[PDB]
Amino acid sequence: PTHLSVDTKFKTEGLCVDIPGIPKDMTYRRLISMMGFKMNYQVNGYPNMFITREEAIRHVRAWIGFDVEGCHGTNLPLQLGFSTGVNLVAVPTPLMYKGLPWNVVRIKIVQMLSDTLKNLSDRVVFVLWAHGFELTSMKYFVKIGPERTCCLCDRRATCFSTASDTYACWHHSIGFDYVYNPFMIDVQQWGFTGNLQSNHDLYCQVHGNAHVASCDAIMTRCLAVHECFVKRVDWTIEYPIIGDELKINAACRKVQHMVVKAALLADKFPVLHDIGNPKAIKCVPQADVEWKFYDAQPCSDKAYKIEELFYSYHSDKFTDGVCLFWNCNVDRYPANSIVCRFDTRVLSNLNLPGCDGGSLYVNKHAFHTPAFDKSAFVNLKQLPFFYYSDSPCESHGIDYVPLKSATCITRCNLGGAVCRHHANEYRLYLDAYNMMISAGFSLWVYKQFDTYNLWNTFT
Ligand SMILES: CN(C)c1ccc(CNn2cnnc2)cc1
Ligand SMILES: [Zn+2]
Ligand SMILES: [Zn+2]
Ligand SMILES: [Zn+2]
Repeated sequence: PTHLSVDTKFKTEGLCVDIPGIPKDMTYRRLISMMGFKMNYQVNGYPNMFITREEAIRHVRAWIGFDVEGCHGTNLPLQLGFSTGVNLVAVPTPLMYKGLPWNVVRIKIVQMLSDTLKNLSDRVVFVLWAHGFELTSMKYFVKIGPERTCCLCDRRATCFSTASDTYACWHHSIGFDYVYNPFMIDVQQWGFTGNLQSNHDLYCQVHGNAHVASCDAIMTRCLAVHECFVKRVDWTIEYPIIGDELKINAACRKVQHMVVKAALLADKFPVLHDIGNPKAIKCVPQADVEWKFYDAQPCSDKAYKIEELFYSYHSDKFTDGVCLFWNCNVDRYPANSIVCRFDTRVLSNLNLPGCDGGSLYVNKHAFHTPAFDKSAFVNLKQLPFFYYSDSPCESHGIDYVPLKSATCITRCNLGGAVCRHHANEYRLYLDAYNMMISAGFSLWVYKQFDTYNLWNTFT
């Protein structure tokens, strides 16, 4: 049991307003045939256009919400809406395009999907709240057949061109007119009462209903993300490497060690309360401090309330020493904190739009993160960049230009001239730091933090 059986039943009640008289008894096999597609008894990697919820979750980067609204059914124009915010009008003869025939609409669909997905996924998954017109419009821009490879590379084929009779992936599809072997899932099969807007609005106030197809496409994908990543969580699902995952993760570990080590040296806290991941390890193993751990899994719905994490009777005195919240999202951080908080607004191939202002951050595992909120940090300040090292000044073992920097906190810089080793380490640390920041992470610290206190740790 890996793929969705074509003989599985499909509930058709949501389809009967656009398609009156539709049989109540229906399989995916008969639905696909009714959509104008012929599977021809083929064992060539594409057993069904539709996929399971488990397969959709594994391919969350490929999700594109899709909706079709009747403008006036082969006689009338159709408004095609996508979760990218695009609306196209197809004439049978928040971006809103005027009515055009299918032969040009399909070229725009291929360009839009290719630009959106080339750096995210090897496929497209159309996320539907199926009412009928969207299923019957697929024959006008989709072609199916055996699984194929790109004509210019080793990636799987996602597009087809009638002009050249060739196949291409999302990276090599310029000028292609058909979406090839797309996947789809109908959210209405999951068991819901009431319409799309009433189910979506139970969990999200950020997406409105301006009565255009793209608004429904956006709400559909949002509801699907809430169901699969907010109310249900699975950290055992692995996602492929598509960008700077390894560098970002290594940079995060370097920055955490640096910041925590310097905070402990500068203010000499007798105790550190490490709140977050139940699998956390001491990020500064040689620090003198009393290290105490408190378990909290990553919150995927609303940020934790500091009153619930800390109160209801542990050192109990979280006010003693310092609190470390490394990706532990809370409503309001205490004044004595060191914080790393992911900024959900960041634009990247790792960060996908999420539910109710939140974002789905996908880096090895998928983490739905509650919306970034500047008021969470009212008791803290932004942590400034700095590099600290007490390691000996010795090169060992890439040409040089001497480093001059007020933020290189080393014995050599205190003594007037940065050594080659600390200049190389400073530049590598600045690169790791910039990588973590640009990935979306933000760093905050207690207001008394001052790197001027680190210079006397060299005596
Ligand atoms: C912030 N913008 C412009 C952005 C980011 C990611 C994606 C891809 N994932 N998606 C979301 N909704 N449909 C597809 C699309 C747009
Ligand atoms: Zn290719
Ligand atoms: Zn929403
Ligand atoms: Zn040095």
